[PDB]
Amino acid sequence: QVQSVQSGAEVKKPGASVKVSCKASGYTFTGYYMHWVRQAPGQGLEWVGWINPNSGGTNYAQKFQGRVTMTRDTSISTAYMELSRLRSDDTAVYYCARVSQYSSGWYFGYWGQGTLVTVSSASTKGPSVFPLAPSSSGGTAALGCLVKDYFPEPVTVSWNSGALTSGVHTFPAVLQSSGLYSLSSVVTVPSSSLGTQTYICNVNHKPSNTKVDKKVEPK
Amino acid sequence: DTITLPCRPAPPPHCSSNITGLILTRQGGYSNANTVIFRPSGGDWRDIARCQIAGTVVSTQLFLNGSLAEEEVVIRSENWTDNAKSICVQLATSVEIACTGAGHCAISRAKWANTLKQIASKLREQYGAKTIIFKPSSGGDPEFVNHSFNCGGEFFYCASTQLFASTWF
Amino acid sequence: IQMTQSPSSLSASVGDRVTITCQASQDINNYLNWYQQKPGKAPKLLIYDASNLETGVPSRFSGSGSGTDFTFTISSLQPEDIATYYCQQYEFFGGGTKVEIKRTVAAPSVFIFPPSDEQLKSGTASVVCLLNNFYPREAKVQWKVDNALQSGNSQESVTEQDSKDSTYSLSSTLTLSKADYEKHKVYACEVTHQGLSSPVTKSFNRGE
Ligand SMILES: *[C@@H]1O[C@H](CO)[C@@H](O)[C@H](O)[C@H]1NC(C)=O
Ligand SMILES: *[C@@H]1O[C@H](CO)[C@@H](O)[C@H](O)[C@H]1NC(C)=O
Ligand SMILES: *[C@@H]1O[C@H](CO)[C@@H](O)[C@H](O)[C@H]1NC(C)=O
Repeated sequence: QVQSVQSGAEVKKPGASVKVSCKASGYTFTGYYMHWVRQAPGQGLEWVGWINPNSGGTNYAQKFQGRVTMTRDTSISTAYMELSRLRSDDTAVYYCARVSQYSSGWYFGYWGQGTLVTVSSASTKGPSVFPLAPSSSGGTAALGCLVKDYFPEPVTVSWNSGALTSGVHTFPAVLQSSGLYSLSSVVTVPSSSLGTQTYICNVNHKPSNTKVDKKVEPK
Repeated sequence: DTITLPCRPAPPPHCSSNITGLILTRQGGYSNANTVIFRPSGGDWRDIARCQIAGTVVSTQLFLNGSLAEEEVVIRSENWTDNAKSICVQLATSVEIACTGAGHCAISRAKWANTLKQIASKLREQYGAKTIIFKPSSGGDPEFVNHSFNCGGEFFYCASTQLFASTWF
Repeated sequence: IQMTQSPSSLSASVGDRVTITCQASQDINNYLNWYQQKPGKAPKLLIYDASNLETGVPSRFSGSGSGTDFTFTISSLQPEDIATYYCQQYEFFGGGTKVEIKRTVAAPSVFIFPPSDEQLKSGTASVVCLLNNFYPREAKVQWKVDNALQSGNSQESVTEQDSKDSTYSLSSTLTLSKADYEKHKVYACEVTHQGLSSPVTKSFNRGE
């Protein structure tokens, strides 16, 4: 299968630099220009620049002129992008794409799978779990767990050791100003089951080798 | 005053040529304020061959001993809106580039600024009444990041950084 | 080049005719490309040069336009066409148009959670507001501390559309220090939504 494979997701401190690879699988660069397009978590697509694989010449967007550098390795058919002096605004998914050199227009094809680059001043930290105790809506009560201050993604949250999966709404994590992630995992259960059913959230954070089980009790 | 280009190795004085044109690349992305940016070409030998204004001398960035224009300088491109398509410049008055032999080739600063202003005026025709800015090469292999040319069983590499560092309103 | 792609989002049922418009500010002739990006994947080219169809794309997709006004149309929406669509011309992309699923209006069930003492021992207090299973996503959460409007200390999170009831869920977190949490007594999150006649408030007093 002809495709463009990229390097894994990376986390960098603000002010550092990240180098992303884009290796051609099943094709060579000699007939195309390689472009890089980034996409912030909820934003649109932004073009960074292209590189000529025969000459190494480049044309970066003026937004990144002084801080981005594109290279290529013809012997292994791999394009590189290194972004220097990283800032929090640079957190995005970075794609590479193929554009024909002989084409009259730019038709982005054979995109990479994407590379998530996260800029944050935090170090690997295990998450602290706090319960969201149910309290005095109708026949259904709401309870959850608060997973605060961890880095990096992801964390897996199960309820009752994986037995409770109906009505669970685990929200996407949010990067805080401290540089740490925080999410909430909630589940709606009948008010009758409170006091007669034990609810435990099981949080797993593989980057820090931390597993935390928190039992959520009412009043 | 003159503009000095460090070369390697040292070109003998008999390798002095006439700059009869150059090849450019327009910088893309969302531009700021009233500026359009141009650099030495980021393409390969395909972009130089598309010009068909060069002579017997193989050369990057600058065309040496090539074809001159009739009256005024004239520019071409397959597509003015495609920054991946290089801009071919054909001068009308050639600029003399004379090498001393000690590793530095020289160019008249006044006559180079004279031709750059003619280039910037012709570029404003294709992109509107804007500020034209020339900047050094974005990078690449030594053959294309430098002004490279062959001369009598040799091949020199001259940094053209001092040639592209002006602004034109 | 400025790319204005509208609308930003739209909701349609299965089988309806979806029409997305991208209009440029300058004459780009017939060359305009349309990409489809499903969540978590890379963009995929569907329409090139306004009207032509890339190989392998179903015939329900179509596009038209020339000069500055362009339209992208899906004749019969399918369960595999929900995505965000972008128009692209050289290095410039459109803002994008996310395709969503239309269901009946659903009011959110609102809950509030005071910070647990286990967190109070850490020196920080997080108050969590919940809006469970509602439609449409367009909602507004306001945090009120001592009946005073709060700003800059709230963080919102929206779940992706549910595959079952096609609704959304919302979590707003208010983070204060312990020293600041112990001062003011009353905490409330007010919510405004289409499914609510009047704005709904859930509140609690610290220490009750
Ligand atoms: C250009 O022509 C002159 C005049 O014949 C010659 O001396 C010079 O070497 C030529 N330049 C190159 C690079 O061959
Ligand atoms: C370059 O052009 C000048 C006139 O501008 C002419 O005298 C000269 O012979 C040409 N060639 C060289 C190598 O100087
Ligand atoms: C550039 O190419 C596109 C696509 O082929 C075409 O629509 C457009 O008119 C071209 N522009 C110029 C100035 O040739």
